[PDB]
Amino acid sequence: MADEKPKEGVKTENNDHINLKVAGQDGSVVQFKIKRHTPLSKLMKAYCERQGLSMRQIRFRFDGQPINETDTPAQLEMEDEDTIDVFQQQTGG
Repeated sequence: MADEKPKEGVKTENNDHINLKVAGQDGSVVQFKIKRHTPLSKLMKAYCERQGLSMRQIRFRFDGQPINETDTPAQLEMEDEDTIDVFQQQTGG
């Protein structure tokens, strides 16, 4: 209900929104629906929060290059239903 649509009457998002999927070392993949101009950081942090991972423990990577919260999906010119590579950067103690 309100978790997907506001109390407003006429509203729509025909914007260019793409689906991004992220794959971890475990083989666990999560799918997200965000806008091309929307920071992927949202889905990235959402991934670790739901998966039980830390940003200091893992890292996202696309097009071979590492992803940051300062990166947007439109910069990498990625398409919907593409896959993100996550790896464990756990080093310390």
